[PDB]
Amino acid sequence: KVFGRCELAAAMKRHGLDNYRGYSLGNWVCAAKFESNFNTQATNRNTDGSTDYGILQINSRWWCNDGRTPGSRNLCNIPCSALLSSDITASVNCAKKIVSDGNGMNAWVAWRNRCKGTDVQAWIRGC
Amino acid sequence: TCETVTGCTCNEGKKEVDCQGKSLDSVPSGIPADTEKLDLQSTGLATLSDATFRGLTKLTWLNLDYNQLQTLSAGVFDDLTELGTLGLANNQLASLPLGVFDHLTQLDKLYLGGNQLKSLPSGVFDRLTKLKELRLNTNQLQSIPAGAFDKLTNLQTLSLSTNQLQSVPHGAFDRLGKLQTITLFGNQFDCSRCETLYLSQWIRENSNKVKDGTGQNLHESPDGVTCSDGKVVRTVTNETLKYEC
Repeated sequence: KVFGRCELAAAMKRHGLDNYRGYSLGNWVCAAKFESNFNTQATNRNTDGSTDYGILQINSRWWCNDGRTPGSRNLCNIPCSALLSSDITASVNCAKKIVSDGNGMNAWVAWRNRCKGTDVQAWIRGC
Repeated sequence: TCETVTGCTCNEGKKEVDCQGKSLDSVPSGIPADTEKLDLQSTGLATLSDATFRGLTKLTWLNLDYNQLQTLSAGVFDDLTELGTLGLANNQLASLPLGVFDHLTQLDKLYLGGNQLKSLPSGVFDRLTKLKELRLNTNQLQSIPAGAFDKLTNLQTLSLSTNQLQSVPHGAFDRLGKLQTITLFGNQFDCSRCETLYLSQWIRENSNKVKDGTGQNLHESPDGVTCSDGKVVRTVTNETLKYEC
């Protein structure tokens, strides 16, 4: 599923991301935009043989099990395939664990590159 | 447990040295001279120099992802003529030296995603005629040089998302006859510019290649690439820009 901007903002708000760990809704929308282009099925393979999955590009090294990743920890207790669904529940649930792990949203490299420190509330305006 | 490389792990059979996640103060001196796979990801490496990998002439896979590298030296990869995979993702690279990849004629995958690149040197990829995958996404790229990709005739995957592009030079993708996947979203294409026309027609002509990621089995997203003003790029035709162009 490719979400529209306002459609995803609404869904992330419903799933409790607004102000989660101090991060406004706009952070989460912007993060999805530059990580996956709002596309729930995007994946990207990494050098260490892990893969980043789904709308928030959650990795198979630490967070989900894809059955093909060396030294995986599966801290979300979830097949990575569950993070490719059109329903964002599982990625949100796992994103909540990631953003709780100490470094906040810094895990999300495209967020850190394009969203961090900007007027992120622009991503939910007009909705 | 590496006999000759302290605090790294080894598979002498597979000619592998894994130092991933070990705090390194420099690249270890005891690496076997016949090592093929060297993993240095997340070791905290801050610099490399012309002599860092000297003598590691059998390397086919080198992983420097998630380090603190800000620049490279022109000769850092000199000896590594059989390299097939280079991981340089998620460092802090601000630039690349002229000729930095010229000895890597067998390179298959080059990961440069998640750096701070603003520009690419003249002809930096020209020697890489067997390259199948190039990741340049999530950098700060202001432009692509004319003909940057012209020698990349075997390339299948080019990732350019999340950069600062306002256009691509005319015919930028002409020579990429093996391309399967390109990422273009997250840029700021200025669709008032005449250069747009090459890009919009390309996307119309190559719409199955334009994707939101680099993996397999992902349906195309040709309308996911948008002008800085919100318009979908591929809807912009010569007639759209009749006034400007």
